[PDB]
Amino acid sequence: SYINKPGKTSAWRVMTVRQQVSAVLAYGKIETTLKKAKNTQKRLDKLITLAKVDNFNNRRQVKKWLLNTNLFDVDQLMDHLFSKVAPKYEKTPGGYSRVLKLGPRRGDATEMAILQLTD
Amino acid sequence: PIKKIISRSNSGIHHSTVIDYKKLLTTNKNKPEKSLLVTLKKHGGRNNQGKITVRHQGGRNKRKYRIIDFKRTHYDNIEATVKSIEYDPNRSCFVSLITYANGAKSYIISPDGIKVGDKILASEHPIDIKPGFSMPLAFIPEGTQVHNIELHPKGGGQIARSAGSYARILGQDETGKYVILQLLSGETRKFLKECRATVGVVSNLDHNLVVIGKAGRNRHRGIRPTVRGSAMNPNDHPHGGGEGRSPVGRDAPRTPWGKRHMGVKTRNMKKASTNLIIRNRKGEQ
Amino acid sequence: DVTNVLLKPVLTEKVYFNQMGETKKYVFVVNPKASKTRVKLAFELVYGIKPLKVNTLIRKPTTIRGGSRFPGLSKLEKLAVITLPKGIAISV
Amino acid sequence: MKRTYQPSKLKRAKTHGFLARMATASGRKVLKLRRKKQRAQLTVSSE
RNA sequence: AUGAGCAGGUUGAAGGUUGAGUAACAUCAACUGGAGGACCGAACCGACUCUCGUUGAAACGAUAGCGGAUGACUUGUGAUU
RNA sequence: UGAGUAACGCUUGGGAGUGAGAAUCUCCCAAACCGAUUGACUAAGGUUUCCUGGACCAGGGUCGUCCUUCCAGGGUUAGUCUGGACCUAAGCUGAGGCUGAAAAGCGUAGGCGAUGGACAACAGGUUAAUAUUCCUGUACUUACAGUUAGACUGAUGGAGUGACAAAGAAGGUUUUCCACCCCCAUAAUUGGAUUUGGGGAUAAAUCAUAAGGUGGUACAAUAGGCAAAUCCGUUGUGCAUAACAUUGAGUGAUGAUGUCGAGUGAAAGUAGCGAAGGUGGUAUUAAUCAUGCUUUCAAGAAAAGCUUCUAGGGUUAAUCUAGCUGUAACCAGUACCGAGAACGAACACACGUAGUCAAGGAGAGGAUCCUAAGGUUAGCGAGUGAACUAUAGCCAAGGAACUCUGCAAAUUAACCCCGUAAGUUAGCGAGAAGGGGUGCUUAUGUAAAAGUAAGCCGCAGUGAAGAACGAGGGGGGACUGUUUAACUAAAACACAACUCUAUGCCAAACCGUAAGGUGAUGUAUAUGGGGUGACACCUGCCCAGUGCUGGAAGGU
Ligand SMILES: [Mg+2]
Ligand SMILES: [Mg+2]
Ligand SMILES: [Mg+2]
Ligand SMILES: [Mg+2]
Ligand SMILES: [Mg+2]
Ligand SMILES: [Mg+2]
Ligand SMILES: [Mg+2]
Ligand SMILES: [Mg+2]
Ligand SMILES: [Mg+2]
Repeated sequence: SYINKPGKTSAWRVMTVRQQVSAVLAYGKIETTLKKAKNTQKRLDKLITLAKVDNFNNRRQVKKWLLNTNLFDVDQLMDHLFSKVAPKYEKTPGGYSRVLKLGPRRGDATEMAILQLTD
Repeated sequence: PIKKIISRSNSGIHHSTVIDYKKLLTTNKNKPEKSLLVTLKKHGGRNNQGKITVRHQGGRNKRKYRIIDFKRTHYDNIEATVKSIEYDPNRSCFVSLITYANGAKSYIISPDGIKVGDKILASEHPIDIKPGFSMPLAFIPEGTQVHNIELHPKGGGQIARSAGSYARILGQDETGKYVILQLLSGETRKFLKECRATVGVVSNLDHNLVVIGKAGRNRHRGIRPTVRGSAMNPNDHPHGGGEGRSPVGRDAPRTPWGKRHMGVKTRNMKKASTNLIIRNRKGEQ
Repeated sequence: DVTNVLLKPVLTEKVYFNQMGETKKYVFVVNPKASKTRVKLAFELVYGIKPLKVNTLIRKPTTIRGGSRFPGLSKLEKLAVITLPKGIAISV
Repeated sequence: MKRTYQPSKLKRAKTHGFLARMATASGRKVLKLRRKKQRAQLTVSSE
């Protein structure tokens, strides 16, 4: 066959990662597919760990990932992160998030999973 | 005269020519008089039934016919004057605008030689012989180039009115009517002595040597493509068929229809005009 | 002047919206062949107010009842709105 | 591609219309036959 | 029959004015002038090649290339054989 | 049965809500394509598909609370817009008439027939759905009477105008654009900023003003313009070098104490509020003046309408002109789609369909890459990342050995500067071949810029995208073109040019039974036919046979 959708290009994967990390920091919970959740978790953890020092280099490095959401805009989301989310976790070595499996979806029988983060 | 067209368009080479249209004519800028123009509807080789009867005829430009006084009969013994020598597209010759002294305009055929401000006349009695005049053939002396002739009296100028054409007088017959005319192309007819005529050959003598150079130029002039019979299939032409450049198999060449063609006599000799003939371009009667 | 050219009035939300203004544009449905001259003369001789301006439109027929085993065709009607001077208003 | 039925209602009416068919002998004959077979859509003048 | 359309950019003809030259022509140089079934190339038209599809998206096409592109051009509307 | 197999026909992530049920519906926020378009306006078509509320048998390649589906209710508003009531082209019809066994065919006067001509309206607002139509404000037109003043009107007919090609170029005036300036919000925690972001307009019509364009102008005779003529035409005379006639984009003033306006913003960014609403340059751009001009040859619509002309009439006043008051302005269309879902394709199909508006950066540009105004989620998903297939990318050394052939694929690629052969119809060949430079900063550059010198970085500097691979010999055809829609685009067909033949005008050839018509409103320097096929040089021999033309006594 010939004409075909662009599909899951690497840019699509990375941009989905960015959108989901923005969404999880903004609200604190995500209800997504499991096999996107296990892939979002890595970037989530790396950001929160990179964000405990608060120098301007860390602000630049985190600006490379976040996107604005309905709750917070990006320059509001950065402050919201570095003020309350990042320091809360400052003493935990790893393990900043959990992915728990929901029930299968009616549309596709995909394995819905919830991504969240608590102490 | 003729003038070349140096093209320098690098798609083939065509040594095209065109009549100069500048040293021959007056005010080449085209402003014909409005009173004497009627549009021509281009039938395009077609018919009132709409079928094709004359092949490869169509696609000419839009023209505007100039009403030409071939009859020269409503204005007699009355002087005129040539005003301009315009290029009327329909015929190969050059038409001239004359204005009769009462103030009445007309388009005629320009005998080769007359110029702006000349005087021309039309009558029924013996008059001078200068080019452009008109009078019955019995009065024109033998030997003068005569054009715009006509067959029946008071019938207007049918015969010998093309670019550079003429006809000579050759005395009279034995009857006392029927002045003889040596037409162009070797024939010799007997015209009635009541027929009018106009002296002087027709202008634009060099239309024979103008060379259409590109197929287009010819397409715009009204002649569409003509296809040889040997290209045809055996259907819709007698010369069709044959597996590759076969020749004209039938004993003589044939027309697109089934008629025998080459050099076969065709004139309807049971006609009134056969006894007004001395010779037929080759021999007697 | 048979006044058979005033078939019916139509009462819609649009008519009320336009009517509560100052010009007081009433509306009627008229004979499909009738014309604005006949309409305004009929209005003159049915109520008593010489009308200012008359407008006519026609609603071309369409398919009605859609798919119901016996599909049908709608009704061709000419709606004429009738305008009135500023300080006047009448009822049907 | 450009298919074989490009519609233009003036052409259709003038060609298969009722005043088209009621002007030649053959058209009168075809209207005779269609009244005989009792077509509800006698010509193309009616939708 | 009647209307519409051809982004953009080049080459710079014939002719003409001037100067030399000519016994006078012819010829040459500059300037003007702006032709051509001209040039390169989009819309537009056409359909040369591969690959794919060939119970297809499609009863003849797609991506990528491809020839013409002020002319024997292209096109709409109406009439006609 | 094949089989619950191939297919499901170009695209995402989430929050909140609804609901019994959600990937699929509503809202929000992003994200990803489009942007000479998937945007905006309409013609053609289609025929209610439009708007609101409701439903989820069937249709939707899945689902569905939802659909361009179904059900109930609703919407289309014109003196000026598209068309009739005006005009005609091709052409169609066609009284009498012509021809034809019959039907029918041809055709005159008349009549129809737009894709064209002529005809008067602009701006803004409003509703869920209409809008030059409704509303607000300001206008114009064509008729009708009645009235005031002036004037003799002057057509069913004559004349002028209407009324016209293609290409090219250069000017005028506003604009685009550039600069300045008034106004508005903005003043910033990530190191640094003393800015950053946006907007800057107002119409037809009336009055005056109009650079410039066109084309002599007055007077006198008149035999023509089916009669008539003071009009046109024709012929004389003077002024001439600008008068006169006619046309004219734009300018200013009214229109406008109005509407609109960046933004602000209550009960939805809606209602209402609503500041500036400008100066100069312009060696660039489009649009109008322009139905202008110039040139060339393939010689470039008709009629109605407008102005005029007399006839005809009118005076014991008709008719027209200018103004005032009043009256009327008819008939159909007007929604919506205008296509990767309403049209033509059997469909919610990768295809096709006339015209118009067409932003910004670099750029010659409507190319090319990214974005704006605005607009869409390509109506099956979620995974895994095996063979295998398509599509892209890449491949050391070698570089055509595979192969039917270098088919395909690859290299060059824009701009600027050098230089460019053989051959020839002396036009070309030629973008020939072959080479070099390209980025940023400073100073110089001219009026902007290209350029110039110095300096600096990188592996590389039209750093990405979009831009010719070339040389040499041969065959065919001269070339540009056309062709077998949907397997052949070629060496075939055409063509310019050549020759031969027929044809003397009621031409010959042709369609038709004939009428009629083309040829041709043509006339041998013209038209039909056969054959070859630019240009140069050549076109030898045979007239027994076939064919063609002529023959004059004979034979049948
Ligand atoms: Mg199987
Ligand atoms: Mg399988
Ligand atoms: Mg499958
Ligand atoms: Mg399409
Ligand atoms: Mg289109
Ligand atoms: Mg652009
Ligand atoms: Mg583009
Ligand atoms: Mg040949
Ligand atoms: Mg040959």
